[PDB]
Amino acid sequence: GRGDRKTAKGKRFNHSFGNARPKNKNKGRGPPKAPIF
Amino acid sequence: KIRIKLRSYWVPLIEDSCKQIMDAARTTNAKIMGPVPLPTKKRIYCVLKSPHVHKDARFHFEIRTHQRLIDILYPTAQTIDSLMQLDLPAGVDVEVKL
Amino acid sequence: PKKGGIGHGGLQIECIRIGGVEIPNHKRVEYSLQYIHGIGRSRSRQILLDLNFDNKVTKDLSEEEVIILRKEKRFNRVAIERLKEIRCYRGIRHKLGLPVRGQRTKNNCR
Amino acid sequence: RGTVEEKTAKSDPIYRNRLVNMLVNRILKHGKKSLAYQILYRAVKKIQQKTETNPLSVLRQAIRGVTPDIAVKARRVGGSTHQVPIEIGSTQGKALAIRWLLGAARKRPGRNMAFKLSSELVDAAKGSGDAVRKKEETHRMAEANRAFA
Amino acid sequence: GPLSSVKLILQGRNLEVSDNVRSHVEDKVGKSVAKHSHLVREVDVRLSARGGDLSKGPKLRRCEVTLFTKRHGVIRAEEDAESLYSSIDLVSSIIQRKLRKIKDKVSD
Amino acid sequence: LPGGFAAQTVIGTGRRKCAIARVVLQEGTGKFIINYRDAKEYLQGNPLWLQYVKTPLATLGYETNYDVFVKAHGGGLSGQAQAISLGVARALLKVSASHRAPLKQEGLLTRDSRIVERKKPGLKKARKAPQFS
Amino acid sequence: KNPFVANHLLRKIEKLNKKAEKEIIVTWSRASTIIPTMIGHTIAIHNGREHLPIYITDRMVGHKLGEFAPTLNFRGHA
Amino acid sequence: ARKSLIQREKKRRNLEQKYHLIRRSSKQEIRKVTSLSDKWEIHGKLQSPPRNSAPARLHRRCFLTGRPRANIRDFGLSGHILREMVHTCLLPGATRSSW
Amino acid sequence: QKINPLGFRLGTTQSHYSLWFSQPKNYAEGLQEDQKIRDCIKNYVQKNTKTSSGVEGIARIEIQKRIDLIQVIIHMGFPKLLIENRPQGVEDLKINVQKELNCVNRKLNIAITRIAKPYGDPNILAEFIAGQLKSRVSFRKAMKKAIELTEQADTKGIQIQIAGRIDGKEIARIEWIREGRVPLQTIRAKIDYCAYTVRTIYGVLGIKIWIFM
RNA sequence: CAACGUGUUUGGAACCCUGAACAGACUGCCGGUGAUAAGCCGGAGGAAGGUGAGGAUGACGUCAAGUCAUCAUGCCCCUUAUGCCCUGGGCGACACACGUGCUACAAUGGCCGGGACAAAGGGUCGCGAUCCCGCGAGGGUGAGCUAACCCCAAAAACCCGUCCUCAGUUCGGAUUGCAGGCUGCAACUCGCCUGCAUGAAGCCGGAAUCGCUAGUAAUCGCCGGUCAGCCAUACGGCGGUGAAUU
Repeated sequence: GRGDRKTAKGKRFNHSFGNARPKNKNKGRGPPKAPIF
Repeated sequence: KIRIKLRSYWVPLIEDSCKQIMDAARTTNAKIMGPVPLPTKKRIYCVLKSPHVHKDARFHFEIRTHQRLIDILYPTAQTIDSLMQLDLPAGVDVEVKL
Repeated sequence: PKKGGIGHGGLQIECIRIGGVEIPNHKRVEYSLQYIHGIGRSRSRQILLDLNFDNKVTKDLSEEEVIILRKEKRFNRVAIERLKEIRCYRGIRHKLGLPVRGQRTKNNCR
Repeated sequence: RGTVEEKTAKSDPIYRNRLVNMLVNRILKHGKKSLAYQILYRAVKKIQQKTETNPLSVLRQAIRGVTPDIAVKARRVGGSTHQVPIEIGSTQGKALAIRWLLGAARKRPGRNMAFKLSSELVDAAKGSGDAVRKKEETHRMAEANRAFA
Repeated sequence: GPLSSVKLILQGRNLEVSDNVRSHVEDKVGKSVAKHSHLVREVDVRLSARGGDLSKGPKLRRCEVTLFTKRHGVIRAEEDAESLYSSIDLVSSIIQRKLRKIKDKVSD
Repeated sequence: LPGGFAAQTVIGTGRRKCAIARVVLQEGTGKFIINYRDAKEYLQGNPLWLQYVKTPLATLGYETNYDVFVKAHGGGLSGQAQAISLGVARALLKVSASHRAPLKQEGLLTRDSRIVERKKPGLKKARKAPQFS
Repeated sequence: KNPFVANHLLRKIEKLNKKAEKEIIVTWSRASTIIPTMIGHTIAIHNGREHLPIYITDRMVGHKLGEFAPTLNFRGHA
Repeated sequence: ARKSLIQREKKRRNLEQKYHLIRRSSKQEIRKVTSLSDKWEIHGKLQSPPRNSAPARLHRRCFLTGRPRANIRDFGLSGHILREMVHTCLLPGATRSSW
Repeated sequence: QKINPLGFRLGTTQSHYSLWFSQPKNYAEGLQEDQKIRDCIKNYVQKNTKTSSGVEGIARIEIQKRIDLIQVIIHMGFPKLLIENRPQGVEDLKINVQKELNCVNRKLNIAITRIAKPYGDPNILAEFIAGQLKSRVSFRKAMKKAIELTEQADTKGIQIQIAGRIDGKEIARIEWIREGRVPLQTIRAKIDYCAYTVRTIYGVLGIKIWIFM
């Protein structure tokens, strides 16, 4: 939710930066999901 | 070619001081850009009111920095001496830039 | 299916199902959808056996189910050995990221 | 305090109806008005898929079977509490009608809120489910005590 | 309040509390509000002392007892006497009248 | 979308709380533009917002008759749509002022007092208070 | 990046680990690291009131010293 | 506060300007590790002997009274003193706005 | 409890004193400079007229900074009492005020002005009731004496509050007397007040004088 | 606002905004009610109609309320000490009890991707754009800005697709371990933050109890202060969506 600091909404609540809430979206990202078909 | 900045905490002093600087600058020389009021740098402070424990009911006062940009076009020698003739305003901070 | 030692997940979506395994790495779950290029959204049903071989190898490549239980309890018998404040607060079951314990420590007060 | 300034009530966004706009305000939970809008119009596009009449007809005919004419107001005289029934107004019965309809629609599980509001809505349209039974159990209690006034 | 009663909360200000003090509190307050049949939620008994040989002013022992009851409001009684024991007995009497005011006002 | 105007012939202004909107109302067809997007894609589907845009023109029934490409910033989308709406009303006043009587009789030329109240110290949200027991 | 050592403790290393082995020798400045040239020495860690003799094994390496000495005398019937 | 603690901040400030630029310009050269990474551990020994010249230890009290807390830093004064230098027409521009 | 009038009326009809317009770190340092100037003037005249006879009554110390030059106006009611008669009073003021401002050696003009009517200025009148009340004179004689002493010198309305520990007591009181209109709420009304603390022998007294002009 | 292709290069002051003065709303007009009056109900006009909205504002006084740890001070008391300097602890303990907040308990939901629109602030010992290294917190380089210029700064809820579509779950995130980074002489007791690991309790809450009459409630973010860094889920603000009932 918002304390879930391993998420994006959690880091947005915590006023911090990590994988899920990136600065400069070109640079820095976790592994990308591949649902494919 | 010159930009002078007028900052104060008091509106009749920038009004009257910029009034007379625009007056002298117009009556001594040629066409000069008017005073553009660029907005109020205004900022607030919350003071805990009672000395001891009363966390509610505080006193937040706000300081207001008024400022006007005013631009004189052409540097003429008796016009530079006209502006530097007037060391008139009581506190109003005046700055010079190109 | 069944994965490495004994542990295995249900018959659900594949990324979630690997999450159901005891102790894998969720970023390396996401990498196990990328190096193997496994289709994550498809369930644990409809998986070719070569994909199961690749899964069992890549899950052998990182520490898992029994192994991390073994090494963490090795740091717990380490956390019997050398008389530390972490160890002293595990004789008495407190919290060691240090909350203020004057109130409300009931992950361990139970 | 004296009174409330009269009322301002607008009609439905896409059908121009003062009832369905009332219903889209009542399904609203904390400001998400586009989502409550979405739930209601997916319920209407669901109700065109179930039967083949006007959704105003199945909606209004549904809420006629939820609206009570009388209810219990547990009043007091001399310290003595009578459960005396007092005849409720019309638009009050509208608000109570979509009130019980909506809260009872937040109980029937299985699927998204379009199916939930659709299913309890047609149960109001057939005298089944829970909202019209709630009408009965709040209606057979004021009927049970007419020996007061 | 030994058992089954309202929850007791003591406050000791300027006063080292003993066995006889809080024993006299729960026995006089608790055993005089033992014929109660009241589910009062919380009793805050705030038992401060002052003056005499401690500081400037006459010898005072001042108790306030507050009951956060369900039964028609909250009540508090402050009395100031020459001893702790006279304070707590006197507030015990006051709270007897206030609770009989509550129970007796529930009538008809 | 191109095809500019670059002038201020028949203008209209409007402003809900932080959302300002200036409009120009050209006698056209109806493919109208918030800042450089379509009305549907900028007002983000069809909530009530697009209907508040369609309200003053459908009051006079002038849906085909005009084309009102809009320049607007500030605020959020609903108030920006409302300021578009009152921009349309003050624009229609400045073409054919004999439309005063239909427009003013409805709530189209007015302005609500929608303004966020400030936090009041000792409260939490200008009315929300912390509870006590 | 760089472990942190109190410099008088470094002079304790440069005094006993250069001349000859020794005993209980006292330090203040609890915040120092382990520094594996200290293994086998007994360090007296200040605990608020006194100095405790703590023998330093090679298993205790990679921490700081006052994790080993508790400061609160909570015997405890709380 | 007490009469001692104001001069605690005073003599701590004298130790700040005593070798502020010297010691912290030395740290400007220590953290520059392009040349070497492993060494200079002892040179933290030379970082050590300034003790009260650590600017982490330097507070800013209210200069007129001395409360270490609630010092609005842009004025240098405390909380409660700042009222009676607004309410006595003393601070310029303090127009007590209640917008 | 009640807001004080010189704080309340700052947007209109009451002007600030320390009239210099600056930037934040320079604001804190300019406030340093202001406070040391008011310290040197107050302590100066208190010393060099404590040896002298009467009370002085310095009401306002306005400090202004046009250029790198500081106009300091001193509004006392009895300005002839100060000087050493050629001008040497204000000269020695200018010496000791130059002692604590010479960061940038900028010139300062210490002037001095007259209060129009010194009884009508609440800092001066509060100093009078402070002085007589610090002598062994009752609240009533001295306080009524301040009232008729004021109304002979043309004041519209007045309120006098004297705080606790009057002549011989161990229980504090408040004693206030009012004449005429003193509307504290009317923002146009131009009330000037003072709040002087008398440091007596058997305690501390508090005098608070409102004057509606 | 407009053009040139991604400036200070051209015009215009026409919209917007900034900010000084003015005007406006005062039961002013009309109708009707009321001893003719105060008013009361409605209507027109008007951006706004009956204190337009919010604030500041708080009489004599009460609780001999709180504050001698903001400050000042009567009296009393200590004075090779009840004063002062320095290092370590401590204010952060923990069987429990009381209170205020945040997170939640899920499909109006959660995740991912791609789209969309703010306000108000802060910043020359700083804010730090750009490029490179690193999964990242971060490191280096440092253009621009003393602030309507630049930066903090990505606004988020919201819209469109993919999945789960009823589970203690792709809900929830506690607790613990390993590995790091930053600040600062120093991060163990006792800082924040990143990367991995675990996945506790918790299926809307007894008795009781609280806030709110509209841009309010609820809900989603952003900023500031103090500040080397932070315990801030607090406080002081600012917008976004945005009700029901009387």
